[PDB]
Amino acid sequence: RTLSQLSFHRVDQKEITQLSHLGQGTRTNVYEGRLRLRVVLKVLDPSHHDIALAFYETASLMSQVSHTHLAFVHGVCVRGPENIMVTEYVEHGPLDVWLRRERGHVPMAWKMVVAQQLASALSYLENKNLVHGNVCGRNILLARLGLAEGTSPFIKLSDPGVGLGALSREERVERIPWLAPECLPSTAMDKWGFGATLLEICFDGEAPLQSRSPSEKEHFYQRQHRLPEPSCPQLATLTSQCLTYEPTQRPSFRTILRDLTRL
Ligand SMILES: CO[C@@]1(c2cccc(-c3cn(C)c4cnc(NC(N)=O)cc34)n2)CCOC1
Repeated sequence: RTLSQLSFHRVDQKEITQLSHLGQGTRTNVYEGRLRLRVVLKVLDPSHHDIALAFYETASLMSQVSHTHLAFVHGVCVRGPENIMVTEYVEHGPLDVWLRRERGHVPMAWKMVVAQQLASALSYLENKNLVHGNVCGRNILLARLGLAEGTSPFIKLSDPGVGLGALSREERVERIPWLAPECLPSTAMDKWGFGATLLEICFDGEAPLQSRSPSEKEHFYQRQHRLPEPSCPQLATLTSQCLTYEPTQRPSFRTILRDLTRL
């Protein structure tokens, strides 16, 4: 343990202060903190080496990319038996939580801005041949709200947490319909994730299949059922192209981004 062949900044525990609990991610508890910067501390549960390795791989890869719409990763701290990823605090938190609270008065124009910013971030990851693997409204963080007159939203995509490759079948099923179908048993999976996230954003933060059970979610992919049409009709062609069960038929993010700018 503590791989020694990945590149990430090692944060000393004397440099971080842990403040309030914010929520949970997959096998993590996340806390507001300070880095002597306003940060978020993502404390991994006591885990087997394989899970910790997938956590450190995310930290290393997200430490070496840069983009206007990607949240910073500052490093990893080992505080006793706890691996803690130190990441950027994004002022207004997860998009899906805010959208549900503000449901009914978030205009379509606002959602198209967000879609375009997200597509831009994924276009960059595609060009670098890097998989995110956890594109969803929860992992879209709002840096600027953009509802007030003369303003516009600004989002940052959070890190994917513990790498998808290390997660259990039951955790993968919990991620339906954001999870690409081929992942239930490549950067193409993030096209599906993006498409599902557009449905979520259009539905003001309510994802399709939310009221279903794990077994029913798994059934949905098993029988290759069709996901719903978005409530922004101008996105219906785009979402249908991304939410295709065959991965090679999904369009590239260069095409997605171009199409969004014309919509
Ligand atoms: C987005 O999923 C996580 C999560 C869950 C619930 C709340 C927040 C969350 C609430 N607030 C106010 C934040 C401010 N900044 C960030 N920053 C970064 N880099 O995620 C996250 C949050 N995060 C779970 C896995 O990781 C974070």
